[PDB]
Amino acid sequence: SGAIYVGNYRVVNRHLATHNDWANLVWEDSSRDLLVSSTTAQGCDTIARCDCQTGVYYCSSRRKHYPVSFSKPSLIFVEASEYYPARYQSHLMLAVGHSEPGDCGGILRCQHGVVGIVSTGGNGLVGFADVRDLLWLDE
Ligand SMILES: NC(=O)[C@H]1CCCN(C(=O)[C@H]2CCc3snnc32)C1
Ligand SMILES: [Zn+2]
Repeated sequence: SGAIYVGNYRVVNRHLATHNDWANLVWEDSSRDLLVSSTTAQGCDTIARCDCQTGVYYCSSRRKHYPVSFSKPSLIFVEASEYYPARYQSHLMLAVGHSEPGDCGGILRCQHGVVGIVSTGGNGLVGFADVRDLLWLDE
């Protein structure tokens, strides 16, 4: 589990969104595994607006932040699970790292701010849904 809290927005994995998220919906995209809802309180996270391919992510199944190198946001094939049919997820970045079911929502960050959230795992790989192109999160 986990979210990004920027401005009056809450960014979560679409597959983990709650009823309150759906009832206060701003934007959602199943192909990216992202959903954004509105919040009453202002958040403290800032979004990175950069070209980094190195950063650090939080892994809840290890209680640890790991440094990683990650690929550029791309259209990647993700294996069928109980949340999605085998398919192509867009704006996804891959790294080598531990990610097990329960780790989605952990933040990936660089020196500029939040880059994205854990969206996939398995095989010693971790996939991150990028948010750096969502410029409207800053307004
Ligand atoms: N964004 C997605 O399509 C994810 C939906 C939630 C489930 N996804 C995963 O990657 C899960 C299922 C297989 C394993 S092993 N460690 N994590 C996972 C895929
Ligand atoms: Zn950066």
